[PDB]
Amino acid sequence: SYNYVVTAQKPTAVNGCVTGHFTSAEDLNLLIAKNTRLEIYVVTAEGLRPVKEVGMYGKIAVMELFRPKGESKDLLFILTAKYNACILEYKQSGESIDIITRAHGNVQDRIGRPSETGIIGIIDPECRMIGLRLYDGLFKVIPLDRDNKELKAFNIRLEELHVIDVKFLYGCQAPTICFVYQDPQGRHVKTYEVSLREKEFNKGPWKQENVEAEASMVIAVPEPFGGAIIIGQESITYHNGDKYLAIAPPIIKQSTIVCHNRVDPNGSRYLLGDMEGRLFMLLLEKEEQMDGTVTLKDLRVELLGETSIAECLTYLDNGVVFVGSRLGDSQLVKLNVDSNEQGSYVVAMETFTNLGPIVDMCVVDLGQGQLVTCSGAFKEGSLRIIRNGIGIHEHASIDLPGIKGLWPLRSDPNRETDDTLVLSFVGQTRVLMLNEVEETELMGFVDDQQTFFCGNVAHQQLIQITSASVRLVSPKALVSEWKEPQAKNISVASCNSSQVVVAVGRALYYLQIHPQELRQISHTEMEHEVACLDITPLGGLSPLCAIGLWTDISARILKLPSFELLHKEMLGGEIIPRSILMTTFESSHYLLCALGDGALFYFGLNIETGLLSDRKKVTLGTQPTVLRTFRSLSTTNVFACSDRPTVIYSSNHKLVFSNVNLKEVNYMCPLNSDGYPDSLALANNSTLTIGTIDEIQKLHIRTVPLYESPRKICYQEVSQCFGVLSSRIEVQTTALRPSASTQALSSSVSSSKLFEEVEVHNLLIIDQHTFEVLHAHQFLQNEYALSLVSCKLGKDPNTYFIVGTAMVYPEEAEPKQGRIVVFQYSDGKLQTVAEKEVKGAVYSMVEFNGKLLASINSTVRLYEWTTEKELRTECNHYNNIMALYLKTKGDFILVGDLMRSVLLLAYKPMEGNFEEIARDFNPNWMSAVEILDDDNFLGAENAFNLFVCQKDSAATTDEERQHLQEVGLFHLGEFVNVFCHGSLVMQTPTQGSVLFGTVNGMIGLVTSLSESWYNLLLDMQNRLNKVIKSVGKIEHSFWRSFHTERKTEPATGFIDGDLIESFLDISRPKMQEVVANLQYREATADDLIKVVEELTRIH
Amino acid sequence: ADFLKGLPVYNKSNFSRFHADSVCKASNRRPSVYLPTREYPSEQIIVTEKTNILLRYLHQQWDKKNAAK
Amino acid sequence: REHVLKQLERVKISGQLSPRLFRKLPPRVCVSLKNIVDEDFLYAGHIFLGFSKCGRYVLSYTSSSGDDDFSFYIYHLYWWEFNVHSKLKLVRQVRLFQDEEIYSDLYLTVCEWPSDASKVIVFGFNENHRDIYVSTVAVPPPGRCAACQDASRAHPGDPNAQCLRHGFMLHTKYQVVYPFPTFQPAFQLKKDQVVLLNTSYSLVACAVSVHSACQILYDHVNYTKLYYVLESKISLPFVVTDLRGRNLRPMRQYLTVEQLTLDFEYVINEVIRHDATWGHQFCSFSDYDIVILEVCPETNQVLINIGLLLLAFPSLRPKTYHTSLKVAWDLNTGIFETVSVGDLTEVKGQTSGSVWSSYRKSCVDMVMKWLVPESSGRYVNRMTNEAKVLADSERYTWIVL
Amino acid sequence: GPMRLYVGSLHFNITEDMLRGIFEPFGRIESIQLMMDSETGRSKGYGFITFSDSECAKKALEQLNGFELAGRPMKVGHVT
Ligand SMILES: Cc1ccc(NS(=O)(=O)c2cccc(C#N)c2)c2[nH]cc(C#N)c12
Ligand SMILES: [Zn+2]
Repeated sequence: SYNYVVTAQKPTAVNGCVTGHFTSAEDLNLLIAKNTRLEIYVVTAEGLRPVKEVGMYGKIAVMELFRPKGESKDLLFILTAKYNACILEYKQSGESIDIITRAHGNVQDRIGRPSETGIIGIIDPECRMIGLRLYDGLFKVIPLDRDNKELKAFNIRLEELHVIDVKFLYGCQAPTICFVYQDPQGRHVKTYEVSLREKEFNKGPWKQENVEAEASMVIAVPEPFGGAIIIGQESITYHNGDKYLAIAPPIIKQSTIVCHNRVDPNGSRYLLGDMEGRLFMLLLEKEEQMDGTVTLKDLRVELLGETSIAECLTYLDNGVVFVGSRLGDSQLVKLNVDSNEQGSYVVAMETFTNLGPIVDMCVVDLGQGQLVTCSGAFKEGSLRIIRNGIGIHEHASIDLPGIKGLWPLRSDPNRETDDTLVLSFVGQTRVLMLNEVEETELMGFVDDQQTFFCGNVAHQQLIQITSASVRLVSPKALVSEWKEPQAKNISVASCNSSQVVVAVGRALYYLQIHPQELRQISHTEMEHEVACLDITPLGGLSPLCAIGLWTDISARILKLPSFELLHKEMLGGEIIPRSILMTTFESSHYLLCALGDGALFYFGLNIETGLLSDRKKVTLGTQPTVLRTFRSLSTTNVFACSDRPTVIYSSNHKLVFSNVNLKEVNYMCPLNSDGYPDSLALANNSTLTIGTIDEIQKLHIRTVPLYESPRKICYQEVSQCFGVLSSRIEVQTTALRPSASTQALSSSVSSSKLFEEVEVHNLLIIDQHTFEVLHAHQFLQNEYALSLVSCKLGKDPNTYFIVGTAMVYPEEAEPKQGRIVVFQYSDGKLQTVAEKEVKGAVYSMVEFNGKLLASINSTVRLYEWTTEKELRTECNHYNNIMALYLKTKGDFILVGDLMRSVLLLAYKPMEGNFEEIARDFNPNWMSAVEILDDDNFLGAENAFNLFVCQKDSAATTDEERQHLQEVGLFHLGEFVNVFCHGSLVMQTPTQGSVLFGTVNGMIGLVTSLSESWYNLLLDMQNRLNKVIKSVGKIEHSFWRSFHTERKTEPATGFIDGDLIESFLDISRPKMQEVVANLQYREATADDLIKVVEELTRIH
Repeated sequence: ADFLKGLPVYNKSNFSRFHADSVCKASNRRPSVYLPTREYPSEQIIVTEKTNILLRYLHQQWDKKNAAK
Repeated sequence: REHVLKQLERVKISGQLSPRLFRKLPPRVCVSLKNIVDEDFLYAGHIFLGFSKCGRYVLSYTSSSGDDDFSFYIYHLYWWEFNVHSKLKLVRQVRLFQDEEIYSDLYLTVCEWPSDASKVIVFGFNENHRDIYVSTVAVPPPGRCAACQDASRAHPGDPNAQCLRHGFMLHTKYQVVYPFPTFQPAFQLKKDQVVLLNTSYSLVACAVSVHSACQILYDHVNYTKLYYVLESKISLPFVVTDLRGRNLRPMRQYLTVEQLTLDFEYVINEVIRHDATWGHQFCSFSDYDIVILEVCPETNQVLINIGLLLLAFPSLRPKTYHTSLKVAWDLNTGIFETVSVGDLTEVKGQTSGSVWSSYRKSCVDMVMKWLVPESSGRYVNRMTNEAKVLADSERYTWIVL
Repeated sequence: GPMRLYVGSLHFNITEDMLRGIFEPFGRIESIQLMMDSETGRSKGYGFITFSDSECAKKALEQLNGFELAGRPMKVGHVT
């Protein structure tokens, strides 16, 4: 009735990517469209530098960069699926980033009918206009003109009603479109001139030609070529009027080309991507003329190699191509001049995780719930296991007890990577070198004292601080040595590249590092014994020393070199600070201080003043924490070593904490080796581990590639494994590549006697710990597995995998034969127990009070499981068009129809048959359904909306008792494939928890509220909308309105959790402006903070 | 290889110091999220001609017919 | 070459689900009328018309006589709730064209507006005149109307006692002369809550609307707004009733009946005097045929085409010519603006018949040329059945007659 | 007596109303029947028209037959 929707994982599929100079005129930008998100990157020496991510109030359909005559940098044109048009500008003054809406408006037409091949947005190369293909029979033109307050769009009638693709041509006196269209006669290519003065078309530069029936793409070739390239199924053609050139290369005949991009600015070369993930170069052979000009001599296509299945491609720089994938992981690849041994020219540099499309999923407690998805399609198919926490990819484990410290080291000065690992023990030190394994000795370093710090310093020197002395080492030799006057022991030590501060009891001594010299600068005596030290220079000579003391349990900031106190903080308790550290996170300075009881304090720190502000406290573990900075994927983060190891990092200018999935870590240090780039070295009581850390974030994701399409998943606790339906393409049969189903330990084949490229379906049994394919059962020829359940039935104590199938024939168009199969996974093999024929496709199955509920075509059926191990029909319901989705609670059954909305059934135990309680009388093209509770039913449909249905709790008569009333509506902007009860949190302002999985790989969470909470948060929304500005000037209320072609309606009974959470990220003054007028009475900007913090804990 | 030589270079220094993680991770994936608190007024507004195509057309033709005399 | 199950796999991985992709495939469910109609109505003369756009109702009409009044016709409309295989429940029964003696069997058609499912509209047609009957009937309440409950509470009422919005009708009859104006339902009803009616001498834009504690037509010529309420010379005389048929009570919730008129003779005379290039050789005009070319339902423009027969000097003696005037008509303003004026072509020997047929062909040509397809959202639904299949908005469910 | 006429080669978008429009100015029409495709809902492109008086039907045939409508020449003939 009152629902709350929040993002648990942002969409991961790439819908579009574009390159240009957008931030500055000089820098080179990659812009990526992920549904609602626009990511802005700068190409650098190290690769991609993130600059800005923006969330649009719309699904990005068009994304083009362009530069009008009087412009210093590119402008960005965006069209959303709801026809919000904007022109955007990146602006920067000092450090402040803003995106400016140069122009905006909504381009929707009521009269218009959305086209087959969807929204197409093209810009004239001379920036004279924007052209849109939104609807069959209409071409919308937005004239681009600076000196106007109104960019008035107009429609031009288009006689060609079925347009496949359109581009603007280069090198034309008038703006000229080129397009492919379909009519009874076939496919054709035509041109028109677009005159602004006439608001009309004119005969184009050249005539019409019959083209390939499968012609699907138009490329506008730049000068000096001009003209267009038309990509077909098995043919590529160039046209420029009198010139016509066609090639039919065998290489492209196997698969369809789905995306292209220009490599060379003059259009001599293009990248092409096909459905199988093949990458081609299309070469245009230039011909120089006596006259200054150039004509196309020939066309060649060349197979470069294999990438992910690309939605879009863009060339970046220095042979680097970005592959944006919808169906698989996105990639950076290098094109080389030399092939490799396999004949491949393509080399993968980076992969980006794409969960999409999530086709199915389930929650399992592998008290923290792990989510296992069916992800991807075709060769990109995979399982993904999603957890809260951060994982270590262990590459090495070494039996070494008693480690008391850990330092990384560059032995060679010209090497910019670590080659050495120095280890500490009670009174000893050992040096280790990476090829691989095995130790050594480093000249200048002692081995018979305990190292308290060591590593690289200024002037190409090295340092080692023990309990005895400070050793400066250059050709490696001792070049300076500092000792305390009376040769007393050094007790605490800290060091940067330039400075050393060491403690001798209550004595403090400050040293500087010079060419071959350790220069004592100043000395002081502290009030109490020194507990810990730090001198990290913050944005390489610190004016500050951070110190923790015994006795008073205090943290202090001292000026260097005077040792003047700038700030004292009483931490309190009877436990000494163990570790202290100064750090930058997001150009923001902090002091971190960890107590021996497991508590951590963090302050804001001002470099100039030395002032600590905002004592915040967190609890990490029971054991004392040791803090160490590390670098991971270009960001600086702190590892907190304890019985509960943690990473500290920054999100939106605030400190975040994430659990690392290890038992215990005493000490760690970063290790940037040749063999282990940006690795980590960890030490417990007995082991030295080396490994890579997963992306520093909330979600930790594991990938299990299948190399074929997963379709359904379910868990079988008793077998301790998963059942997964999958299908592979085989060719006329013989497979394309090895995949999960062809590589099982054991395998079986259906022997049922009940009954171009082909699909071959399988049930995979997959180990829950290792994710090894233990067994694969292949179905019958032409049999498609549709549904899967794991369950016990009737009085039978066994647990089965049950599969519903459908027989699919080439010379037939809908299922009329089907089968339900009961398997038992025992002793390593899948046994067929029972088989039940049916007269159609078994779309869906659920276990239902020890019985099997199934949907077959338009029929919902309940089977009992007899003593004789057979399924026997109990009762049927036939009032459906196509029952694709089933959910049950108690005796209640929610029925999702592809075309006929939702229906609520009940099983009557005494009558032994179904009763239709109520149904939703609005047509809705369903994608997924869930039961929120007894009276509340959640549906996701085909227009990217959510809605909630209710039984009428005011129904006086029986006719009224029978309507489900649509009490919640919300435009989500995603396509939901699966709904799931569960939580990624340990586990109140919210009741219930439904996770969902989407085509774009987004994971969301729906939960319920009290009327009270809803009313508060809806008001909040409305206030947040008046304070928060939307890029493109799109209204939030418009975005979230329920939208279909039949009706448009404001969202009700749904709170945008993402909006609500963004209250924590706005400025304090703007925070207070939101809370301007409120009741509890008055404004509690801090109380609203405390409220929202609660809401963020649900995921 | 003929077709792979002379692949465009916009800045030779790009990707020079590119070293990926041992599990194919290199780029930073968490950009700061833009959340405008204040906004610059739009210079121009996009709008559609309310007039029906056929109207516009029939009006035009006649207007350039009486402009003949 | 596509199969239902291949299409569904596509859906899950692409996320593109549209009725127009399965439009390749056969109906999902066919039902036989024999199997979903009750026994009582089985021989009571029902002729089923089609499905509501929302797909929840089939509806039909009956044509019986009775009493001593043979060759004397009564017309009832009925809403049936479709529930796939189960039998059709009767939801509403309503007599059409009240107070009206119909001495001839009508061609009958029911229409739904593009984006308004609250009222439906019915047309009945057919010795050198033609009679046209038009009825606007309320649509049954979707679920449970609070106001309707009040109508069975605050008023004792009974079964079939409903509030105003969910229970009012509006009748009207007019005569029409040669050449018989065309029937253009798609245009006539393209603006919600409005029907444009060609009386031969004028075009009348009528609008009905229900409101609770403004104007659908003339906002900011011949206008005729008045109000009606519940409980017991103008362009187009009418009767406003409830479902039972009691006259509604005028006011001066509630109902709003508006009537904007466009007098053809005025328009013609003024376009000539003002805009026509040949107005100074014009004498008079004999006859005219008005055809709607477009309705722009947001801007409230109505483009019409006026075929004329007239007398003019050639440039000695006068003679009969044919021309077409094109005229826009604001509905908020009430003013019309010339859009185009044609030349005169001598009619010589061609009959009036062939002049009009020929004028209408050119109108059809023009609509067809400039015709842009619409979304399934906004089409005008037109149902008819004289003496095989009744299909849903999407043709995935069929009733086989 | 009355008179049925075949009307064929119609654009698939001509409606029953449009035929009535085009033909009716010639005389009284007893029945108009455009053959529709029971599967698709679109017209088969042909139909029959019945004029109450045959001398009318004859004029309509003369005037309309072999003349373009929607760019498709219309055929009109006598039917037994
Ligand atoms: C000339 C003409 C135009 C339109 C119709 N009928 S309609 O308004 O229902 C219609 C039909 C098809 C497309 C549209 C659209 N946009 C509208 C006509 N009926 C008889 C006619 C004659 N003479 C006539
Ligand atoms: Zn009511």
